[PDB]
Amino acid sequence: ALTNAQILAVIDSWEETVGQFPVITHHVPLGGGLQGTLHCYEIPLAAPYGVGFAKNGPTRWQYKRTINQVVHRWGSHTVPFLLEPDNINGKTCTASHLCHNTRCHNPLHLCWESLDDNKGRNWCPGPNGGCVHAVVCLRQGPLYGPGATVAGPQQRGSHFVV
Amino acid sequence: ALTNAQILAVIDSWEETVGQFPVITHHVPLGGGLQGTLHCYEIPLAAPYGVGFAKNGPTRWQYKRTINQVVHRWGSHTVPFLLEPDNINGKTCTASHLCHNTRCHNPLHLCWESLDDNKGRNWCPGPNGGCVHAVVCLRQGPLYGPGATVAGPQQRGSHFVV
DNA sequence: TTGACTCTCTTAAGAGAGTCA
DNA sequence: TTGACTCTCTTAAGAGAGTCA
Ligand code: NA
Ligand code: NA
Ligand SMILES: [Zn+2]
Ligand SMILES: [Zn+2]
Ligand SMILES: [Zn+2]
Ligand SMILES: [Zn+2]
Repeated sequence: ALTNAQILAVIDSWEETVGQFPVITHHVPLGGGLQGTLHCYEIPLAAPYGVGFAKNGPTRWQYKRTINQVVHRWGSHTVPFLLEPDNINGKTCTASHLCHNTRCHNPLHLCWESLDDNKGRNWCPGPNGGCVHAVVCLRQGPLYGPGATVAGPQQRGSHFVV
Repeated sequence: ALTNAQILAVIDSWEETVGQFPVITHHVPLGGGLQGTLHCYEIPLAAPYGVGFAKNGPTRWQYKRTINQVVHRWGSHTVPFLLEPDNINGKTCTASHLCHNTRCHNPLHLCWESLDDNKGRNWCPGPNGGCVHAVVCLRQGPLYGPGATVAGPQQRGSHFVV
């Protein structure tokens, strides 16, 4: 198995490569009607992506390194967290985009949490709109708002009470 | 079936049957430290479920009626909304449990909205904690809270900015 | 050892349809 | 006609692994 020193070297090589990804400035809602700026380090749309990187799905990538003749491969956003626990409360930890930008690999835009916690950030009001996440959101979730409900609760007769 | 009269008759028979489901009182967080009470009309755990109802998955059911000598069948929570548009902004409309209780078939606890709006209610602070849903939530979402994030955003070197 | 492709799987909110009796 | 089972699919946040040169 890899030593913790070998893992750190993988993280370091990953950071050096992602650091050369195009850095894109995005203006984003923070909640409370305020706007902020995030700087995303975006993997390219098509090959080549960068040393060690390959696309396994439309918006999925993996990072691969060969150490002492053994090929090791990780989800491309999981590498910052290789020295962290991989589960919590019986749930698998997942890479969670605080910037909600899947191509971004900026580790300052990622956290490591259950898939439920991950998903829920899509609807968060944001760091200036009432976010209660202990690891605070960087922006208002893209799906926050009143929604677009087509039909509300209703009955034709009188069989029901709320 | 095809005619509006036939659809109204389906809705009316569905309501009469669901109206005979056991009524279970559930005390629920509303947000803001307040508590409320909902009356869920719960489909039984095992057969028989009620006239027209059958279980197609651990927590999935369907409602079936014979009209024009043919069998018509729907997801068991979709029946209240058979006269509504079945899509919005090009997204499929789905039955959304405001009570977050899958066995409940109380139409006063259901709305009809995109799967994204549906999911997002799991994290809503609730009607007394800041819900902004235009069709208002009945309770705080079961997954609302600080989360259990294992690791936050971090870098080893100096390649990244937020 | 490396790049650029290929394939299927997980989760938890939701669906459609077939086989029998 | 009605009941009680069986199966796979959709979505959008996420994953693991094989083949070839
Ligand atoms: Na996410
Ligand atoms: Na729901
Ligand atoms: Zn980013
Ligand atoms: Zn948040
Ligand atoms: Zn209910
Ligand atoms: Zn709400």
